[PDB]
Amino acid sequence: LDAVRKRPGMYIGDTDDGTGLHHMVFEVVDNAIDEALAGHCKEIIVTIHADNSVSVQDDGRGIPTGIHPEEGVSAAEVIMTVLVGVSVVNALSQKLELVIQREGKIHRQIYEHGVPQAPLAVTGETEKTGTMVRFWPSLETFTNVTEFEYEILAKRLRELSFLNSGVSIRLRDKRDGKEDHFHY
Ligand SMILES: Oc1ccc(Oc2ccccc2)cc1
Ligand SMILES: Nc1nc2ccccc2[nH]1
Repeated sequence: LDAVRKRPGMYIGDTDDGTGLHHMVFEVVDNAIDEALAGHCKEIIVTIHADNSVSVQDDGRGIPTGIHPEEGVSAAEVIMTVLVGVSVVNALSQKLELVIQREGKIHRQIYEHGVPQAPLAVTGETEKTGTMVRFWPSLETFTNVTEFEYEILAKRLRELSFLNSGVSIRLRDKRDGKEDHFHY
């Protein structure tokens, strides 16, 4: 991921005017919509947390967790660490936490600046399926505009709900309680 770290704006967009900051969310949402479309209930939830991290979750099948035969690490870690996709978001997040519910197990992993802190690990049992990512944009990269703007996210999620009919998209702001539900 060092090519991304060297020139973040070439991958995510302008890192000073808020463009790249909000594109971080959109790249994660792209992956969440993919996952939601492959499951039964087809809902994603985008949450702006009070510490200006964002989480994105889906109720799909779960990102695959088995060891990648050539890379020698979990498939999830391959997606997160091989190069626009969520690997760029990971590289530019001072922290990124993920949870995958799949085949009866809960799997968790934490990254800092794209670096895995331990291998993907089973932490418990579950009867649910789906994926969640919460990320803290790196304040070493994103300057000036560092806080998420609710309406910038809402405008894009609204567009996506028309294009991805039948996918339910909820947006929640824990800073001021504002919420929306886009479903076409
Ligand atoms: O709801 C989501 C959020 C992020 C997603 O992308 C991922 C990529 C690799 C591992 C985990 C997640 C997939 C689904
Ligand atoms: N603070 C900080 N910034 C980093 C960038 C790349 C890898 C590790 C890092 N720790």
